[PDB]
Amino acid sequence: NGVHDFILVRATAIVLTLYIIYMVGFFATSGELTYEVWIGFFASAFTKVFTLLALFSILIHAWIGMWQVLTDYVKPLALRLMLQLVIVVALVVYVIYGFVVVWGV
Amino acid sequence: MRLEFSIYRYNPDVDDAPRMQDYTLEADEGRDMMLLDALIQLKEKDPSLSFRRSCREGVCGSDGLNMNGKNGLACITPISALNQPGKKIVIRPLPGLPVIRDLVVDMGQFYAQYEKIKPYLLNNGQNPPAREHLQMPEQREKLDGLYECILCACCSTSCPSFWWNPDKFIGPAGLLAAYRFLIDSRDTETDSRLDGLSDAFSVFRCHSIMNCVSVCPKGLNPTRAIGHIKSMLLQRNA
Amino acid sequence: MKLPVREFDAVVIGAGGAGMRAALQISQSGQTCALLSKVFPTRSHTVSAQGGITVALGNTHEDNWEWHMYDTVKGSDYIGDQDAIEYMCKTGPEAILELEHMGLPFSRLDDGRIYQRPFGGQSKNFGGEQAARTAAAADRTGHALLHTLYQQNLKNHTTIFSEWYALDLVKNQDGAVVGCTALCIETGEVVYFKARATVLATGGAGRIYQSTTNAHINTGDGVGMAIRAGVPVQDMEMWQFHPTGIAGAGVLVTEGCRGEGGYLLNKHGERFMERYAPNAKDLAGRDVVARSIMIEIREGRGCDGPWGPHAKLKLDHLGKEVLESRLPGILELSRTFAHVDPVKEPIPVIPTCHYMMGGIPTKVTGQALTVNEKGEDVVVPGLFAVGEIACVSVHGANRLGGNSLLDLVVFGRAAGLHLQESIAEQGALRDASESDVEASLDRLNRWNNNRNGEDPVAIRKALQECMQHNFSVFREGDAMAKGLEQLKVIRERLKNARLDDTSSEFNTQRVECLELDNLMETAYATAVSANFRTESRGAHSRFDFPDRDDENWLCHSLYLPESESMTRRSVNMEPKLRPAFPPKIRTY
Amino acid sequence: QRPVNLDLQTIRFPITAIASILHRVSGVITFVAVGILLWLLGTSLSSPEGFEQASAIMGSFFVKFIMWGILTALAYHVVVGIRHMMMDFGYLEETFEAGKRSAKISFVITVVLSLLAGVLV
Ligand SMILES: *Cc1cc2c(cc1C)nc1c(=O)[nH]c(=O)nc-1n2C[C@H](O)[C@H](O)[C@H](O)COP(=O)(O)OP(=O)(O)OC[C@H]1O[C@@H](n2cnc3c(N)ncnc32)[C@H](O)[C@@H]1O
Ligand code: HEM
Ligand SMILES: O=C([O-])[C@H](O)C=C([O-])O
Ligand code: SF4
Ligand code: F3S
Ligand code: FES
Ligand code: NA
Repeated sequence: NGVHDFILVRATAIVLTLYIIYMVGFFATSGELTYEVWIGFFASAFTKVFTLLALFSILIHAWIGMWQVLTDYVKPLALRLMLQLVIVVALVVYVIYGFVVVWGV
Repeated sequence: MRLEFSIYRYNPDVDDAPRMQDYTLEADEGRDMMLLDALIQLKEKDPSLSFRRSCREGVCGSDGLNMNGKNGLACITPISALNQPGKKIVIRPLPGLPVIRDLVVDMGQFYAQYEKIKPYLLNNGQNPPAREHLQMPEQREKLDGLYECILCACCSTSCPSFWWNPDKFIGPAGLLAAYRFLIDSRDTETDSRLDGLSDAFSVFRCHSIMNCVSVCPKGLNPTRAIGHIKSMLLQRNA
Repeated sequence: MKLPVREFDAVVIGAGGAGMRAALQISQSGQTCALLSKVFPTRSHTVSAQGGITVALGNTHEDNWEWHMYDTVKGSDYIGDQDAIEYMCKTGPEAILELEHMGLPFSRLDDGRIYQRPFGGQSKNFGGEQAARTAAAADRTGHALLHTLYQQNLKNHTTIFSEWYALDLVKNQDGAVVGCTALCIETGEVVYFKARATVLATGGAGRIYQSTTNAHINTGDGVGMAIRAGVPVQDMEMWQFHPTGIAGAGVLVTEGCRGEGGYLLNKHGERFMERYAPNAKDLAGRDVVARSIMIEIREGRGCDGPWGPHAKLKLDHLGKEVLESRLPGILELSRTFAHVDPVKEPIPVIPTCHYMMGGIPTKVTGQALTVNEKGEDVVVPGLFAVGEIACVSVHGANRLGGNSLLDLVVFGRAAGLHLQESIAEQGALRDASESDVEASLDRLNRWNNNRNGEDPVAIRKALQECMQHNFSVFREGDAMAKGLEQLKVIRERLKNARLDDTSSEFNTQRVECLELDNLMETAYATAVSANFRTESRGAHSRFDFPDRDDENWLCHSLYLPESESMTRRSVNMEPKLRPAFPPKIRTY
Repeated sequence: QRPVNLDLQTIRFPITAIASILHRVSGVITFVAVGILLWLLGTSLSSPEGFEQASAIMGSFFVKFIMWGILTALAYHVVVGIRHMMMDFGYLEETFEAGKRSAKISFVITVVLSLLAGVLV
């Protein structure tokens, strides 16, 4: 139902805001962007967890969001289902690829 | 002093698709009139011009039009507020609704969504009052801002969400009305009503665009009302 | 039959206050019912009502329905039928409480009960101290009332034929009314609505004047239809001019302005109402306040300005807080149409044509009446009327503020409450023949065929001008006999008037032309009647006969449409639960 | 069958309305952006030499522009979303005045961040 969606969207957004504050933080205070300072930031448990947490957030936030857009603009049932399939698969890919990238560094 | 208009015309027995048409009106320089006055005059010059009107005092909701790109009532929009150097005054039907003929729209879906929220008091009869239901000025005040709506359709037909799902999204007009019975102290079905608005389209298609507020000729505020409904929905389903 | 037929137990023509209440009640009494309306129901004139409903609720102070019955009889100038007025006042409280249970959003006293305001013609103890018995929702009461009745008609699943225009009644070979033909505005289709009961509920006709408080749609359609069907109309000369319409605009400001403590000033700043009506002052009977204002003007004590000749109605002393809460509606109306802020400066007002006291003569049951060749009443079978189109008569020669809405609800309800008995009483009615239905379309066929005739725009303006100058607040023999001549001429022009929109999809010209025929029949009967009554009573004011004449005119006037002649009808003076109030001298 | 007036060109859109159609647009963009950003991130972590190449990819002016836009869309979505959520928690009033006023303050905060994003590139 809709109450559920409303809350999930807004909850994920609060998580994602903190993550952007975190990432904006690192960037705007690390000058010289050496391969070394980069990989060390991204090897830290704190950075790994927060990023996977953020990817799950995007899985949920973006899916609800995209569903709303689609159900406003795409009338024909078949075409809309197809687009939702593509979108969800894309989103799952994102989280899986995140899992391949960071649990590999 | 001359006034010029570009007015939407359509007649299914005569016109291929809808078209604009230029109109001139020799208007009294000194006095200021209302758009409805102009419209009425144009009809003596062109009898075939169809548009709704009744109370001519902004109470009935008959004559909602999109005037210079924005919705309003003809009977209380002064010519002075539309007229600009070297431009025609542009008048077209409320947006989103089927056009029946010229400036007359099919208000069907507008009413259908109104009927959907069950716009009547629902009191389960328990603890009947001796005479009238007793309602304290405190409680009665909560209807102020809601009951005054004239069902003119300006707001709903200026809402994008309503355009795209005119039969799933209730619409500013409808939700204003829904709240009007959600907080009426004499209504006892609040819970039952809210369980009917918990889906993904009825209330939540509203994105706070606020067109509803700016166009309302009775200065009501559906945005706020909708907000109160969301509160109630969270309070209850979360 | 070569025209579609839709059959119902009852066809109610009009979805205003009285139409919606009757429909609602007919429906809940098990019968089927079609509700026709030329506008979407909530756009009926009723929506525009402001002041409230007058009724002995006894909320602001202990009240008594006889006190209210008193005020009304006296207000009517003693030609209100007293049995009907008694039914109305006595039934009222209960009938209004009903609306509150329907959710009508009334305003509230501190203790929770319905708010009542003082209003013109309201006194405790049969002419004593000033009363406050008008129940209200701010000054939007009509809006509140109509929408509530609409909602209730939704809840109740009434069949509503929105935006159908009734053309004319259908009579069977026995002369009984058996439904009406009606034009669907959207598609142009024309249909015969067949009924055992046809309830006229079409409201007033202020648009026969040049300046009125009425909506554009008040064209006395019911009056036209009744006359054309050979059914008499009654007391047509009684037209109530509301003392306070906005000067130059005609849009009404409520009598609730004086009920909350506003008063009238002239150019000299004097509060002239204390002289004209020492007791009730600015809350005297409406006909009296209307003439007072006109005397002030007519001897150069009125004001002028952009609005033209007028009296000033001062409210500013009530304060922003009171004004915005009790009378917000007129705040907007005044700022819009007078460019005057009532919180800071008085409203320019002038008496404006407001309400039609006359109409189709009916019993309390709603059944319409006619007279036989011996002058006696007989019921018109299959025909009923409620609301402003009716002349019950509870208002005689001057209506009290707040009594109209009460009327709508009480008699609408009563018409439904008594419809089943009325139908059994009138017996089965013979079928309309196919040429019976044909005849109803005569008037419409004319317009459709007439391309080259006269401009109806011109005819209408001539008509309103004639009524404005010759049949306004004050009248005289000469004016009225000349007015009437001009009308005959105007009416000839109309029989040759042309329809310039040939089309069938939402053709508003055709409607307004059909409306014009009704403006005519109404204006005409008003004129013949005002010539006929050689006395002054209530609203009707003749210089040449300045006196109320109870010896010859204590009765109703009746316009006989086939002979185009006049006659009288008794005023009822036999109530059931108290004794009559005898006619005495009426001053405020 | 019947015609309707929905000619977007003939209709006034207030700022609150523009603010919102932008918010939806910025979200759809950001959805596509995450995939682009992810692929870039994956490159810059897979080896010392992948990173060198990612540094080189960032050097291209054409990429720097795309990147700035992506970051401007995200900035906008984030800011205006907070505005939305602040109305949802009663921190921002739901009057048409306060709607316009917050929409403008959003645009300013966004331009400011859009420049800081430019610099950071
Ligand atoms: C004009 C006016 C009157 C008024 C008032 C304010 C204004 C601006 N405020 C009042 C108040 O506060 N208290 C009060 O007691 N009276 C007040 N009045 C008088 C009162 O409102 C009216 O007399 C009352 O509204 C009468 O109601 P009624 O039901 O009798 O008439 P209506 O409301 O106008 O509805 C008429 C319906 O009939 C339909 N119609 C008319 N002709 C046709 C045809 N040709 N075919 C099909 N339908 C028809 C209309 O469509 C409408 O539904
Ligand atoms: C970074 C990845 C993000 C993606 C891919 C994304 C995508 C989307 C999409 C496609 C929508 C649908 C918009 C609509 O319904 O018109 C949306 C809505 C929304 N976004 Fe995001 N978004 C992201 C991050 C954020 C963040 C960090 C916030 C912080 C508040 C946010 C706030 C919102 C809000 C509040 C809504 C719903 C508002 C409404 O329904 O009108 N988003 N998002
Ligand atoms: O003055 C009013 O509010 C209204 O005009 C009242 C009646 O009775 O008609
Ligand atoms: S809320 Fe306002 S704009 Fe909307 S239907 Fe009512 S009067 Fe019209
Ligand atoms: S104009 Fe439309 S989107 Fe919601 S706040 Fe409004 S109903
Ligand atoms: S005519 Fe009734 S509001 Fe415009
Ligand atoms: Na009457």
